[PDB]
Amino acid sequence: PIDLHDEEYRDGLEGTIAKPPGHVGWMQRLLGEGQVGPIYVGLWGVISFITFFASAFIILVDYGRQVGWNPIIYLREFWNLAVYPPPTEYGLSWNVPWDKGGAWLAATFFLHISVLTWWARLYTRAKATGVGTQLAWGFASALSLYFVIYLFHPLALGNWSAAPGHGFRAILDWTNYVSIHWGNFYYNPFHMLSIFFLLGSTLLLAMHGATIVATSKWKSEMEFTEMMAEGPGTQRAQLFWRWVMGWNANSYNIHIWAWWFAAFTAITGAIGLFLSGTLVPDWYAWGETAKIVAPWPNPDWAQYVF
Amino acid sequence: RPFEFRTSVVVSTLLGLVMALLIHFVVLSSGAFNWLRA
Amino acid sequence: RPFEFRTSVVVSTLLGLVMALLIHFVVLSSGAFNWLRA
Amino acid sequence: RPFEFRTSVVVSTLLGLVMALLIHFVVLSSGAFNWLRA
Amino acid sequence: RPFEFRTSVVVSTLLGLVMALLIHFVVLSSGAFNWLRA
Amino acid sequence: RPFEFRTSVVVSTLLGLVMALLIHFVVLSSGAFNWLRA
Amino acid sequence: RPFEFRTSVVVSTLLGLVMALLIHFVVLSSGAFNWLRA
Amino acid sequence: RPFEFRTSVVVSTLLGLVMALLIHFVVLSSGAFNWLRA
Amino acid sequence: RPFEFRTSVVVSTLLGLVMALLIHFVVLSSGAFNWLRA
Amino acid sequence: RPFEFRTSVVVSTLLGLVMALLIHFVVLSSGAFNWLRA
Amino acid sequence: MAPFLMAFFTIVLIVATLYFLSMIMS
Amino acid sequence: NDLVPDQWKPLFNNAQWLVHDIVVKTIYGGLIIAVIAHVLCWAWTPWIR
Amino acid sequence: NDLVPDQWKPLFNNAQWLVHDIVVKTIYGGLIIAVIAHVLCWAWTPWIR
Amino acid sequence: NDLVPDQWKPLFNNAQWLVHDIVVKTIYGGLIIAVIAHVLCWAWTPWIR
Amino acid sequence: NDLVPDQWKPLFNNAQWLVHDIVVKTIYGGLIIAVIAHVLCWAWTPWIR
Amino acid sequence: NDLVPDQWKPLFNNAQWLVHDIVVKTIYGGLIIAVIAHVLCWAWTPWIR
Amino acid sequence: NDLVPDQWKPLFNNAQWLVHDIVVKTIYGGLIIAVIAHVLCWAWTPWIR
Amino acid sequence: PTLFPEITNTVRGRFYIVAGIISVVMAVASIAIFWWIFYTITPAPAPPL
Amino acid sequence: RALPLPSGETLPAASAEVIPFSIIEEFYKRPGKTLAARFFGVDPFDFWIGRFYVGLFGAISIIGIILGVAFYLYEGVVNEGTLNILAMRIEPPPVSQGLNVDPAQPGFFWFLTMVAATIAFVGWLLRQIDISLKLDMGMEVPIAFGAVVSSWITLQWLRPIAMGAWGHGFPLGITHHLDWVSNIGYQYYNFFYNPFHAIGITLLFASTLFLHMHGSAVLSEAKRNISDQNIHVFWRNILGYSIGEIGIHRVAFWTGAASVLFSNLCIFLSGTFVKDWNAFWGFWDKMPIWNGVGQGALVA
Amino acid sequence: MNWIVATFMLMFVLVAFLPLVVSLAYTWVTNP
Amino acid sequence: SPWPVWSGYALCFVPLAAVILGFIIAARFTDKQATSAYLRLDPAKAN
Ligand code: BCL
Ligand code: BCL
Ligand code: BCL
Ligand code: BCL
Ligand code: BCL
Ligand code: BCL
Ligand code: BCL
Ligand code: BCL
Ligand code: BCL
Ligand SMILES: CC(C)=CCC/C(C)=C/C=C/C(C)=C/C=C/C(C)=C/C=C/C=C(C)/C=C/C=C(C)/C=C/C1=C(C)C(=O)CCC1(C)C
Ligand SMILES: [Fe+3]
Repeated sequence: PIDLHDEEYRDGLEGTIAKPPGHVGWMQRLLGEGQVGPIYVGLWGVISFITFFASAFIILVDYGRQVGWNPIIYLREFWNLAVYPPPTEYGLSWNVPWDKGGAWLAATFFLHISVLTWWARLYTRAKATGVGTQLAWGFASALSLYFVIYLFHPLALGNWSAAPGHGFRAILDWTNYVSIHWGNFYYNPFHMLSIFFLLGSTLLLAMHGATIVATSKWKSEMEFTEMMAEGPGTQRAQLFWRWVMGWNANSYNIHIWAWWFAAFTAITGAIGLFLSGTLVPDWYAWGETAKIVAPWPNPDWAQYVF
Repeated sequence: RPFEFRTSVVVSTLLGLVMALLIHFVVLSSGAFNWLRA
Repeated sequence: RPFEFRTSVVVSTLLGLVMALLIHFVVLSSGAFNWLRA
Repeated sequence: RPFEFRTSVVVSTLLGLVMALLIHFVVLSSGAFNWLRA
Repeated sequence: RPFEFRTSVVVSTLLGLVMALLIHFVVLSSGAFNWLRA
Repeated sequence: RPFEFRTSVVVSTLLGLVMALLIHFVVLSSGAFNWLRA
Repeated sequence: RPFEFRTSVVVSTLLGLVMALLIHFVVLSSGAFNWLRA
Repeated sequence: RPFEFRTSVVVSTLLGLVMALLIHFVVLSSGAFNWLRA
Repeated sequence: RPFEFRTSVVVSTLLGLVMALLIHFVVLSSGAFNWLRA
Repeated sequence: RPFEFRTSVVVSTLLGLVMALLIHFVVLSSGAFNWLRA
Repeated sequence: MAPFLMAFFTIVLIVATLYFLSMIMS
Repeated sequence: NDLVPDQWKPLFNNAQWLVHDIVVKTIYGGLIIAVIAHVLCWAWTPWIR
Repeated sequence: NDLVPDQWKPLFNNAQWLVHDIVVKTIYGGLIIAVIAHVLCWAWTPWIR
Repeated sequence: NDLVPDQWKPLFNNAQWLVHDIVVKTIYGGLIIAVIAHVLCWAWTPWIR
Repeated sequence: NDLVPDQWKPLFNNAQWLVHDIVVKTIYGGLIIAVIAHVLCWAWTPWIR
Repeated sequence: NDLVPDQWKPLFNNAQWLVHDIVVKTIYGGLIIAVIAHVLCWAWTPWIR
Repeated sequence: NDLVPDQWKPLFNNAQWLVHDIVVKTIYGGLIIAVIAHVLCWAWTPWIR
Repeated sequence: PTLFPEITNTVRGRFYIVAGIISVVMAVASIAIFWWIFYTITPAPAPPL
Repeated sequence: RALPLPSGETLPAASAEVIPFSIIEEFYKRPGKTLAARFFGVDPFDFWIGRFYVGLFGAISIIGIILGVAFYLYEGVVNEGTLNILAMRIEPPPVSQGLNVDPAQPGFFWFLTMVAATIAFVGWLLRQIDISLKLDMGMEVPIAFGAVVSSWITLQWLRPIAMGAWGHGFPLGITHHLDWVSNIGYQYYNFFYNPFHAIGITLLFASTLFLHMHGSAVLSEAKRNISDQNIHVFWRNILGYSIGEIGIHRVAFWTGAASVLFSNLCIFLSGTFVKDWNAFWGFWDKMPIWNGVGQGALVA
Repeated sequence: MNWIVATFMLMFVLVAFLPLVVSLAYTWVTNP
Repeated sequence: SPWPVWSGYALCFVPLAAVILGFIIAARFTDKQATSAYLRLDPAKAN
């Protein structure tokens, strides 16, 4: 009841554009596929595109205003310009001048709308083809972390100044300032949990890629066919991981592991960041009372001085 | 039927347990009752 | 049958053990009873 | 049969060993008995 | 048979060796016996 | 037969060598015998 | 025959070379013989 | 015959080369000869 | 043929352009010729 | 196709170019020849 | 005697490598 | 499942009835012990005040 | 499973009954020793006070 | 498994009985040595006090 | 396996008995050497005090 | 394997006996040299004191 | 393999005997050169003292 | 008299050894010459007042 | 008849023999193709202990693990009296000591623990190479593990020797190597501004995103009637490009290696050549394209 | 010396980079 | 005095033990499923 040909070559809204596919050439030789193909545009993806364009236009024009409209200073200082949120005075209020955080709020709102509509587009397109909707829920977890960073942490703290500043250099500064302002961010347990899950995700990705490429002579990369009858490549991979560490998985469970590692990373990061400001004002001072900080009576300080 | 009995039972029990923990924690952290050393 | 017997036993036993350990530790760290050197 | 005998044996043995180690460590670290140099 | 003999022997020997090492280290680090330069 | 002769020999030799090395290093670093410059 | 002659020769030679190296480095790093500039 | 002549020759040559390089590096790094600018 | 003509042409042209730009910039930044306002 | 002639031309040319550039930069930054404004 | 010993060792190395290379490639 | 009473035949197997019985007795004993312990703890040091 | 009693036949094999019996005796001995140790420790130094 | 007694036939093989006997003797000797060592250590320096 | 005694035939091959004998003699020699070394070390410097 | 003794026939081939003899002689020579070197080192500087 | 002596016939082929002779001669020459080098090095700067 | 006829008799294999020797020599010479030039033309340390 | 599929599903009603796992293991288990079998002519340990393969590099690795664990627990229980793993403090020797070690002085057991850990890691890598050779596979897993092992080697061997004090090594303590990381990151202020650290962070984030997307893609087509082209049509409607079955695994492998490689390069460069990453970017505003184009607070 | 050893460690650090370039080259070349 | 506060107990150790036990259970169940018998291509003739 689902035709794959009409899903790729319809016209107009609820259809595709760039319909005659292009070929890149070098991507075929290195990755195995080089067709760019048509792209879907119907309903969802129009609202998101328009809103993201509006937000980017606002940010770029406010960048232009900060240098006197000089295009050479623009190129010189493009990587360190930023539109900052309103200062700590009357922080949550929207009655701020356009150059003191007025341009930040509108761009943030449009970005919010863009990301929500993109999630909707993902959900509908996943449903329209017959595949499952796992990607939508993964993006939901990522959006949970994003919305904790941009909406729910500033609120419940009382000021918009707790959010990042819309710039290439302004996010690193935000991370450093947030780490400094709440004691020591290393001693936040949910930060440790998120680091655990992130490193596990990278390790699992590397292992899975290496294994599937090593056993690629017997066509182990066709995961959909391996989930019905297991050929020699999957058996060799299973035996390899059985003889090395004493236990192994199959061609189905490892993807569950990867999915849940990523989801746990996002969720624990969001929870830790939310608790950082509202419940525990000082993470080092809490770790000293929780007996997780090691005593350091007489440090050898000649290592840290030039 | 719109909803299975098992799903309703699971959702209700999880919501109840989460709420019980949340209100005990919130009542404890307020320090307005003098329970467990004030 | 909405729920297996085994799953009920497992969930209940795990919840009880965790709650017992948590309550014992929370009472011990309060210093409100004079148990184990005050 | 809801549960294997071996599963029950393994779970009970591991829980008992862990609890014994934990209780010995907690009693030692409290400094309330004068055991192993006070 | 619920438990093979080999696993029983292996687990018992490993636990015994681990406990012996841990007990010797804990007693040596207590400094309550005057052993190996007090 | 539960255990091969070769496995027993290998495990015993490895354990003995590890214990000998550990004991020599621990006695050397304690500074309680005056051996190899005190 | 439980063990090949080649395996025994290889294991013995490797162990001997490794231990001779270890003893030489440990004696050199102890600084108790006045060898190679004290 | 237990050992091929080729294997013995290759192993002995590689061991000799590695040992010569290691001995040269260790004698240089000791700073006790005043060779190659002290 | 060990090397294509196209590769030789591309490599030579790229190296020449890069070297010309580098030499002009190094001579300009040295301040030794009084060119473009000293 | 044989790789020895080709892999050699590329490596030799790259080494020569890199060493020449590095050596001119080292001599220029030393300031011991009075070249390009002292 | 730093230069003299280096010269002696280098000469020994060169003569030995010449001898062995002549033995192999003949 | 001939040992299971008439009411609980659709839910219980013959072997699970005995394990359920053991669990019920264990829970009742634990409840009695907990009540006694709570009474002694309150008599020793009230926690509400 | 002929050595298993009539009641516990649906749950126990013939080789698991002996292991269960061994475990039961071990647990009973451990409980006796633990009671003795607790009484000795209390007589030495009360921990509640 | 003809050397195994009638009671433990469903649990033990014939070649495992000897290893079990050796393990039992080793455990008993280790317990005796440990008891002697503990008595000597107590006679040297009591650890409870 | 005609050299293995009657008791240990189900456990030992004929070629492993000799290696086992060699290991046993080596262990006993090592034990006597260890006893002598410990006696000499104690006579030099007691470690318990 | 006719040159191997009667006792060690099941363990040794005819070509490994000679290599074993060579290894034994090398080990004995190394032991003698090690004893001489240890005596000289002790005469130079005692390491126990 | 008729050039090989009677004693070492089971171990050596005809073509490996010559290479073994070459290796032995090279080892002896290397030993002589190493001895002279060590003597000269000690004559320059003693490393024991 | 060789054990590597495929490396010591073939023209292609015979050029492996010489190529490797020349490559190692040239690498060592390059490193030595560059660092000698750097350490010979570099200025003296900037002293204090 | 019901055939249990590998995914765990059972379907009513090809070489689909429902066979146990023992036969697969017995067919592929053959001896004599490891690395040491080529060098010495025989692998001294060519047997299986349970499920694990014990080669010539398994014994060295196990010795290293045992010695490392013993030396770690000795320093932290003894010589520190902590008795808890979260507050012990296993430090190297002081910077004043130099590159030489001394059993009498403190910091000796840190040296032994580090050496044993290095030996164990190298043995693990070689044993993986052996097992990969026994199965007629590629060498990609050893490449990735070698990348991470080189990351380990850079921090504890190369950097301390380049600096020349041997006290430039992070302590082996839980919640205390974080202390070393925090103090090193702030000594060379704005470790964010290190160009190679940013590349490592970018590749880490890309690795997590790629892994989660691949998991979602595979799990979404698990147990449905699909023509094997539905996932490509989904990935072409969204994002306007599909990479293929073999392309994704290569990307994952390459990115996972590259992130750690760039991170090790950044840490080494921060150690020796640069002292302040803020002064590194002082050349940007001075290139001869923007020098005289501004006025007031806007000129640099 | 101060600089020679540092350059040698830099060489060692880049030798780590090399193996993955080898895999990239193999993947590029072996396709045709 | 020597005891950690209740926050230190729960927020730090409940998640820790949960992670360890969940990992050890997930590994057991995944190994069980991977070692179970199901449709495989015959290794004697497939390769
Ligand atoms: C946790 C939720 C539980 C659940 C808990 C209950 C409870 C509890 C009851 C029922 C009852 C019913 N449930 Mg049920 N039930 C669940 C799952 C299900 C499912 C399913 C999963 O498919 C179904 C089909 C049903 C169906 C039904 C009906 C058969 C039955 C009568 C409903 C009725 O007439 O409501 C029509 C009536 C109403 C909607 C009344 C609403 C009143 C509102 C909420 C105002 C209340 C005021 C308050 C009491 C006053 C407060 C004073 C304070 C002091 C301030 N339940 C889940 C598992 N169900 C009832 C029953 O059996 O009664 C005999 C009943 O009491
Ligand atoms: C702040 C002042 C008071 C206080 C004020 C109150 C008040 C007021 C109330 C409580 C309530 C309760 N408090 Mg309180 N509380 C205090 C101190 C304590 C202390 C303590 C350590 O001192 C403890 C242990 C408790 C504990 C309790 C519970 C007995 C009870 C909440 C139960 C619950 O979780 O419901 C939520 C639980 C669930 C939703 C599920 C529970 C488990 C179920 C029954 C098991 C089913 C198992 C089966 C297998 C599941 C099948 C489905 C599965 C999905 C497979 N309180 C102090 C002294 N407390 C409440 C109460 O009385 O409730 C009756 C209440 O209203
Ligand atoms: C603090 C004041 C006292 C003190 C007070 C007490 C009190 C009070 C008690 C103890 C108890 C014990 N103490 Mg204490 N104890 C003190 C100091 C010590 C010191 C020491 C170094 O100073 C030591 C070593 C011990 C040692 C011990 C044990 C003998 C015993 C706990 C056993 C156990 O682990 O049970 C837990 C172990 C298990 C559940 C499993 C054990 C292993 C099984 C038997 C092995 C089977 C192997 C087979 C292969 C398994 C099959 C299944 C497998 C999964 C395959 N005590 C001080 C002096 N001690 C307890 C006791 O007497 O127990 C009887 C007790 O109640
Ligand atoms: C100096 C006094 C020190 C001390 C220093 C040491 C040192 C140092 C060592 C021991 C070792 C041991 N110590 Mg002590 N020990 C002390 C106090 C004690 C106390 C005590 C309660 O006071 C006890 C119970 C022990 C008990 C023990 C044993 C566990 C062990 C010796 C017996 C053994 O296993 O022999 C069985 C041993 C063997 C059978 C080995 C046989 C080896 C054969 C002879 C070959 C040797 C190698 C050979 C020369 C190599 C070259 C030839 C080629 C192989 C061909 N020690 C004090 C604190 N102890 C030794 C040990 O073995 O630890 C594992 C050891 O290394
Ligand atoms: C980027 C460089 C260009 C290129 C640039 C040139 C130039 C320029 C010349 C040639 C010439 C030749 N090139 Mg062409 N050539 C290219 C690519 C190729 C390719 C190919 C890709 O397949 C091939 C096969 C060739 C092959 C050839 C020959 C057909 C021809 C004569 C060579 C000869 O006899 O040299 C033998 C002679 C030499 C090698 C001379 C070496 C001289 C050395 C370097 C000393 C120079 C002294 C210096 C000038 C003195 C300076 C005084 C100052 C005051 C200090 N070229 C590349 C792409 N080629 C020559 C030609 O056709 O002449 C009619 C010629 O002039
Ligand atoms: C002013 C004195 C300065 C100095 C300033 C410069 C500058 C500035 C440059 C050089 C360049 C060079 N210098 Mg000088 N140089 C100095 C001292 C030296 C010394 C010395 C030991 O003293 C040496 C050995 C050199 C040597 C060299 C050569 C490497 C090179 C010139 C030859 C060449 O390759 O031509 C081969 C070059 C060509 C064949 C180029 C041909 C280009 C054609 C004509 C097209 C040009 C572009 C075209 C106009 C674009 C528009 C049209 C469209 C194409 C349609 N210089 C001093 C310090 N030198 C030049 C160079 O080429 O660097 C890479 C350069 O740019
Ligand atoms: C100023 C005095 C300085 C010094 C400064 C330099 C500088 C500067 C350089 C050298 C270089 C070298 N030095 Mg010097 N050098 C010094 C002292 C020494 C001493 C010593 C013991 O005193 C020694 C042994 C050396 C040895 C060496 C050699 C390794 C090398 C030159 C030979 C060579 O390889 O030519 C082989 C070289 C070639 C075959 C190149 C041929 C190139 C052809 C002709 C093309 C050139 C480019 C061309 C013009 C481009 C334009 C045209 C297009 C191609 C079409 N130097 C002192 C300290 N030395 C030079 C070198 O080659 O570095 C790599 C170099 O650049
Ligand atoms: C690395 C070790 C070498 C090796 C080295 C030796 C050496 C060395 C000897 C033998 C000897 C024997 N070896 Mg062999 N042998 C090896 C491999 C093998 C293999 C095999 C791999 O299959 C086999 C089957 C054998 C078998 C045998 C027998 C044929 C033979 C006599 C054993 C005996 O009676 O012991 C029974 C005797 C004992 C167990 C003696 C135990 C002594 C204990 C350890 C005490 C020693 C104290 C010490 C000497 C003095 C201390 C003095 C200090 C100054 C304080 N070897 C490996 C490759 N073998 C012996 C032989 O041929 O003699 C003629 C012999 O001397
Ligand atoms: C300087 C005084 C130092 C000291 C420094 C050293 C050093 C340094 C070493 C030893 C070694 C050993 N020490 Mg000591 N040792 C000291 C005190 C002791 C004490 C003690 C309680 O006081 C004891 C028990 C020991 C015991 C031992 C033995 C384990 C061993 C020597 C015997 C052996 O097995 O030879 C068996 C060895 C052989 C049979 C080797 C035979 C080698 C043949 C001859 C070939 C050699 C290489 C050859 C020249 C290469 C070139 C030619 C080509 C092959 C063709 N030492 C003091 C503290 N000792 C040595 C050893 O071998 O350790 C493993 C060693 O390297
Ligand atoms: C300030 C704070 C912290 C406030 C917190 C407020 C809250 C929310 C409190 C929450 C309280 C709760 C939720 C308590 C939970 C109590 C429970 C669930 C106990 C379970 C007992 C389970 C029991 C007894 C199970 C026993 C199992 C048994 C006997 C097993 C039996 C057996 C089985 C089943 C077998 O096959 C074979 C083995 C065997 C025969 C022994
Ligand atoms: Fe996959």
